[PDB]
Amino acid sequence: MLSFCPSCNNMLLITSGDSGVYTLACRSCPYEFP
Amino acid sequence: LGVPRIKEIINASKVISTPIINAVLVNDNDERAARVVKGRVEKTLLSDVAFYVQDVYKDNLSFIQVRIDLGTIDKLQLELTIEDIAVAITRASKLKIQASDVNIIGKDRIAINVFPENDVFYRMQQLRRALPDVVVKGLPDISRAVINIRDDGKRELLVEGYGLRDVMCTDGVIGSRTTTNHVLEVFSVLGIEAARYSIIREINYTMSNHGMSVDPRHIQLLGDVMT
Amino acid sequence: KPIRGFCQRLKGKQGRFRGNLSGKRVDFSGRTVISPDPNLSID
Amino acid sequence: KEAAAELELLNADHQHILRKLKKMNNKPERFMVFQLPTRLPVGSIRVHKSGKLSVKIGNVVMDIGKGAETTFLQDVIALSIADDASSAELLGRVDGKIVVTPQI
Amino acid sequence: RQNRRPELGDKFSSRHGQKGVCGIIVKQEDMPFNDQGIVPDIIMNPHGFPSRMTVGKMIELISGKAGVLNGTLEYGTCFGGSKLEDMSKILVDQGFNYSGKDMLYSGITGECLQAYIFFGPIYYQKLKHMVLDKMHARARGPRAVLTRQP
Amino acid sequence: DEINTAQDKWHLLPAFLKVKGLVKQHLDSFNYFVDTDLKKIIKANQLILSDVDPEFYLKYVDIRVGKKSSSSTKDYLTPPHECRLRDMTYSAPIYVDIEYTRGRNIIMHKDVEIGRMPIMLRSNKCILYDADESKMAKLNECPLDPGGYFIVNGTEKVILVQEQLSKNRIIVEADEKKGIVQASVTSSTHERKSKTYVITKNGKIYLKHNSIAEEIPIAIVLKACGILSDLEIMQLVCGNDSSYQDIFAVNLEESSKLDIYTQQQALEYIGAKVKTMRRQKLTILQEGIEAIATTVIAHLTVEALDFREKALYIAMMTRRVVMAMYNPKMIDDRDYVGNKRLELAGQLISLLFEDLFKKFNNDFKLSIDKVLKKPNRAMEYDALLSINVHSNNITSGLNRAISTGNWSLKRFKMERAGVTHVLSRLSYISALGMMTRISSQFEKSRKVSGPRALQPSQFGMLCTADTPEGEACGLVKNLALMTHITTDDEEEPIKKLCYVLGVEDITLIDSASLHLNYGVYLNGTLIGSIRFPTKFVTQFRHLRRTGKVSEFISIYSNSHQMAVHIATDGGRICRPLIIVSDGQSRVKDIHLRKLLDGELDFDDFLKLGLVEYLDVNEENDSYIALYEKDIVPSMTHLEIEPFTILGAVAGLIPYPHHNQSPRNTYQCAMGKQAIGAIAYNQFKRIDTLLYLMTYPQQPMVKTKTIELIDYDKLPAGQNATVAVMSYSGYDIEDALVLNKSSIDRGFGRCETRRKTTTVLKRYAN
Amino acid sequence: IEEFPLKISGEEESLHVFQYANRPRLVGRKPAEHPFISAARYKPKSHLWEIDIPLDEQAFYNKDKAESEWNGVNVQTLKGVGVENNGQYAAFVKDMQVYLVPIERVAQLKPFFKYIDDANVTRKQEDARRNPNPMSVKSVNDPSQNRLTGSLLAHKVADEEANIELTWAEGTFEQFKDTIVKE
Amino acid sequence: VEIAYHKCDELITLFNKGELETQPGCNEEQTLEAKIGGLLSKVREEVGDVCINELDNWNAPLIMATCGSKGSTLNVSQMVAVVGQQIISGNRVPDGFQDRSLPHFPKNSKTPQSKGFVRNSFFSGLSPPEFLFHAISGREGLVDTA
Ligand SMILES: [Zn+2]
Repeated sequence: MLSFCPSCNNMLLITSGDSGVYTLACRSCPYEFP
Repeated sequence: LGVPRIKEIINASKVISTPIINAVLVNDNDERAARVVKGRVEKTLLSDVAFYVQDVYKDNLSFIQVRIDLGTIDKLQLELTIEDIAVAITRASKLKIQASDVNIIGKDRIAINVFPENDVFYRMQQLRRALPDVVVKGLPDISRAVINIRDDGKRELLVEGYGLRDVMCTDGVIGSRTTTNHVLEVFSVLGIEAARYSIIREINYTMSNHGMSVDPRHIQLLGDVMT
Repeated sequence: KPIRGFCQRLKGKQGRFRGNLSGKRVDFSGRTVISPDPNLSID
Repeated sequence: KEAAAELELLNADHQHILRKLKKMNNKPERFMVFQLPTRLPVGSIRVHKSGKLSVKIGNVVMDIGKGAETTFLQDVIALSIADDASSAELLGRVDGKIVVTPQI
Repeated sequence: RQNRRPELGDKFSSRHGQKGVCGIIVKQEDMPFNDQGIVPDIIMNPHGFPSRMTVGKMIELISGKAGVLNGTLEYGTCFGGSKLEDMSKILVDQGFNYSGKDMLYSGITGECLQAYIFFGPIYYQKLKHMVLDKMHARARGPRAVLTRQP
Repeated sequence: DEINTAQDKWHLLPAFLKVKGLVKQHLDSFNYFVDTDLKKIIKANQLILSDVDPEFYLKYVDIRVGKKSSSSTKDYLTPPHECRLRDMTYSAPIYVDIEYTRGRNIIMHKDVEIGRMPIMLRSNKCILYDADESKMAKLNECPLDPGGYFIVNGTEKVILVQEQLSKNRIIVEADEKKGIVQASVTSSTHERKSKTYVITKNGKIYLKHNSIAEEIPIAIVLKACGILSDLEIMQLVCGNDSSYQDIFAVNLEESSKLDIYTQQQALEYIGAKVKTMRRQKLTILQEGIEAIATTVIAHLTVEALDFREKALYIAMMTRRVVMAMYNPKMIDDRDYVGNKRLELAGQLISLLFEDLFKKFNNDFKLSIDKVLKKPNRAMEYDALLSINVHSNNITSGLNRAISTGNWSLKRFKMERAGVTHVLSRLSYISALGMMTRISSQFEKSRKVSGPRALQPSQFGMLCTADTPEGEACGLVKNLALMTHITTDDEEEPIKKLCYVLGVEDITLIDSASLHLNYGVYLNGTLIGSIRFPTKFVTQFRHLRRTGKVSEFISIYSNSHQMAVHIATDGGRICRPLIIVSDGQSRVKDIHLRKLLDGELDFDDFLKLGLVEYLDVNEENDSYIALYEKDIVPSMTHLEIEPFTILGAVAGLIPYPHHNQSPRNTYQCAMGKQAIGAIAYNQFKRIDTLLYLMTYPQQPMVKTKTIELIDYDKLPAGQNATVAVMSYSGYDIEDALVLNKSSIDRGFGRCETRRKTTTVLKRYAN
Repeated sequence: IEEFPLKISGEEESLHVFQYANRPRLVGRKPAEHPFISAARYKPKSHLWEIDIPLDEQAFYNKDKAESEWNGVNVQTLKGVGVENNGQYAAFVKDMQVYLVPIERVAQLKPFFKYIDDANVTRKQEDARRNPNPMSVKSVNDPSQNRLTGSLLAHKVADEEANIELTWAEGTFEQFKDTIVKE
Repeated sequence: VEIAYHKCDELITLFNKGELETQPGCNEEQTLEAKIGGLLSKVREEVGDVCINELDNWNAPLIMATCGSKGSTLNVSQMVAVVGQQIISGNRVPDGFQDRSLPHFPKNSKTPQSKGFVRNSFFSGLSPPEFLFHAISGREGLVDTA
């Protein structure tokens, strides 16, 4: 869904965040976004 | 209607091809009521009634959001409430969800939330494609109902689907004059002597429009060797 | 290349039961061409 | 028909490539790559009557066609290596890319 | 080595695809004749040309008769060939009908025929599949060993 | 005789069949096998070696069929009609030259007899090549015989022109109850018989193969080839601003499930579930068994280091999967004539011979060291003494595979039978109409009447009116009168040629822009991604007509996708057509009158650029005009002669256009049965059953086709005097009535001859 | 009318071209910048290019996942294989002059994930440490047996060769005027 | 047959205008394909009606079709007037390659005399393009029996 992770263009992934927050962050790359 | 009509009549095979059912209405005019019952029987997919579906995030919410076009209910003359859609989500066993999590927000909006590894992203997206293909109103076994005109002012209802029991069970049709094809579902619904008279009426129909003429009696001997 | 057995000849298209028992070969027969003749009667 | 859509675009290619040839006269450490046809059987980029370019890179061998044609959303940078030593310097980035093709 | 003669049963053709069993062999004097004494070699019935739709044999007969009277062989090719309007001009100079359809007498009764007969030369190639080696007759003969049938 | 270019373009059709006859496809195939395609065999099976006594080597330097190097005369050969009266094979011996290690010194010995090759008639290795009715009268052989058929031990047989689907190319497929498949068979010439599938299970792309234990979804096998960044996948497959991103979007998240994300981790997921072939050593790295798993797959393209060009060939293979799921109208049929590869005799007898030849020198290898495992028998031992025991498996291998027409190969392990038939000497064109026919493969689609039917993409490629009926109704077909089967040349220089004309390369173009432009496809492989194709293709033909490139190419260029095609694979159909430049053709009747003078033949027409060969795929783009009175200022490729869409055995029908269409397929099945004359030597030959007619006559209404094969020089049947009418009722159901006096004068008195033979057998006692 | 003469003065320098498949050329019609290379890395006889790049800090970084998983921070390498071809000279343009130099290779830069490749190396190391459970003599090449070569042999030779840490500079006026003074 | 072309050739040209009559039966771009059939199935029969009444007695294919011995008023009409439009299993000769049937006809031209219809009689002759369209109806007449 246009989920490009810049500097790798790989993917994004809704990850289980702190206090249950719905953060999105991919593997194989140190990246995060609200 | 040729040899591949005689083949499955005498085989009495289960998966028949093109199993249209023939039903005659109650009234004679359209009056915006001859296709109000084709609305009551056609498998009304919700992608024809919805217009815009999207995922809305505040900070901590995982819910897909659905909106309907209320004017399309006015357009194709069908009749249904808004809450029976929210019934029809949890009446879908392929999307393995909890029974009662659904909440309306407004008049033309509806949203369902999900909650639990990595269940979060995957099953809000597997369900994003599996929500806009559910039946919300209509009979769950027919394919595509079509209204037509006969050589008189009376108009009937042609439905290209298997089920016949629930078609007799609906309103606006009369369950006295409703013929069909696929003989061996009449044997389930209408006993045994209706299956014997249906095999008769099928063989001598597909020999009337090929030109050859055998007899009535050579099919009446074939009907009784089966039943 | 597969070996014929007992069951591999009682069934099949004219192995038995169609080319041996139901439909046989008959003596006293003959097979030429046909040609028309008006000057003889029916039968 | 649709071949007349081609020649007018090739006219519109020359008027876009004489612009980028002329804005880069200020030698601002600017590079461009273009391909020459090898396997020879030096010259001069030159302007004809009413917007037309050609090169003649042999003694006689004329190459009429050129075209400023590709699309790249990439970063492209030229570097010179030498003998696998302390020889790493980025020369510059690349602005455009044209091609040369001989007429037949 | 043997040679033989075409008695009835021997299958002829027409080079356009009209098979035929030889049906009878009548004498010469029972065959019809034109004004000059030309007895036809072979008579075929009119009842093929509506169903078989072979207008080739109706043209091959016109382009053939006009070639005999002119002494020159003619071409029937595909998508071309010798035309019709330039071929009835030869066929009216020599004295015959413009459509090749001559008139002739009868050999049984003597008088003329109340219609006109389409008359001319057609190439009839002889086929294989003769009846000298298809007549079979088995009364009581050899029997196979595993089935004891004929 | 004021000649003009309106009705005298026919006069160059004899200029075609004079230099280049009607048995082109059989004679020019075996003649290429004997000359060149033997030397490419021994150069791939040279250097027979032993491991015991490692200073022994025997190498095959060169190979020849026919004459020696000592006498170097023509030959002395058993003549062909002398060879069919004795149940002998008509054959010529194979000669090789060798050097080998005798002992103290190596020794080079010439002209070693290893076998006897059978040679077909009217080839340039047999005695009937360019004779002049005086040498050929001495040999009592017919001048009008076609030639092209072996006389192995009596009976005379003919290898038939088989055809199959196009190897080394892909076809798209659709099915409702099964999903869709993507077959792509590839056969590189060394042991390789492999087909790959790109299947869709419930909305997901995969890739299965019959050496992988399971299937693999394609997002693995593109990160395995370097395309890893997972935006580059969708950027290659889908494009932009489309619904193709939505159908393909399921396969992206299966990288997140398997958690691979990188090109190093991408490989070992393949070879974890590869079916391991028994290597007998198994040095398996768990790093190189997957790097070769991207070498034994899709054997079109091989790699050196980058794995790159193999990747976006898989991406183009899976783009036409997604487009087929978007609408099933984009699919292709495997019955279109562009997807058929005709293959001749001499390029099929070479698949047999190198099976026999490697079976020769690995029985001859183990016969050496059975002697070389001796202490005394290692000094004076010579190897050519025991060569003749193994020579008999070449001759008896070739003669058994021609008589009983089933070829038992080893390299492909495949058992085609029915590949030879005995030719029928019923009539003259019954034995010439067999030499130009096609025997299909019957790929077991017996339910479907699609391939049983006839395609409109067949006009003048091969004949339309000759096809049998009954059990074989649409799978047996016949070449037309104007037809040439191409030959493959080379793909290295034309790939170097297309770079010069202004194409870019595959290793530089961005993947956002390869769908915006077109793409050159070389044998189905994208290499260059040309822009503005119509200046590129029209400058290509001007190299072809003027003659820089060979003429057997096709520049098919469709527009359903954004691609232009090249094809140089050989073994496909074509016919010649004269180039029309603009609203005036290139007919130039001063060239055509100079043809009749006899110095400007048909071959010099294509040397100048007045005529060229078009196949069925290059007829996609062209707009052939029927007649010179129909030229439009947008009209190319005037049709050279319109009755050439009928072969030499349908051609004898007079006025075929007036006649009905099923009454032309009823005559080709019976023209091969009409008795008549056979050859000039017909009272000399002893055949099994030979029908003759006493007094035949040439027909009255001839055809141009019957004078281009010399049919009327020995005709079949005679012209009666038909008086069409009903008579005596014995002519009702297309029976007919003839008179007794004409039969006694000799109307249709046939004659039947029948061989029978015995053999006086010599016993054990 | 007008004509611009070009001449070819370039030798002795095998200069390469890269292609960033990650960073775009222009951002909202505005031309972008190239990121600053920390150091370069080149492998002869296999032509690789492990260009290192830094990615920006905590704000868009999420070090708490980067530290605890692979313990490798602030370094994103990207592998490029040197691919060669003919044609394609490199041209810098003078006022009414244009001077060419041949390009030796063109390498394509793909994001090489280095750290999670190596995160499974200690994971593979710890496999046999929790499960410890336990002679090099010559043989003879046999002429009925084959050995690995071609594609997979080139990967056996491309992992073990000499590292070179390139002194990355940005000069190039020395390369300019040396070409200008030569005709 | 040219006044049947003149109604037909304008009826194809309403693709830029986009007229769609939408009969009951879910047409979806076949109204300009189904109307052409009965438009050509009227000129095929009405010219077959002209040739019967304007035809003298003692005509030979007339006097064995006034009986029931052999023939029809269809089979004689193809011999003197027109052989009509060939069908291929309920389809009027679909395209061969690249939205056309044969290289002698231009791209995506949906006219009759290009797909199926052949206007000239067996007595007149057949042209090299329209000869092949008769050799496909003549092919399915023998395949269908098997
Ligand atoms: Zn990332």
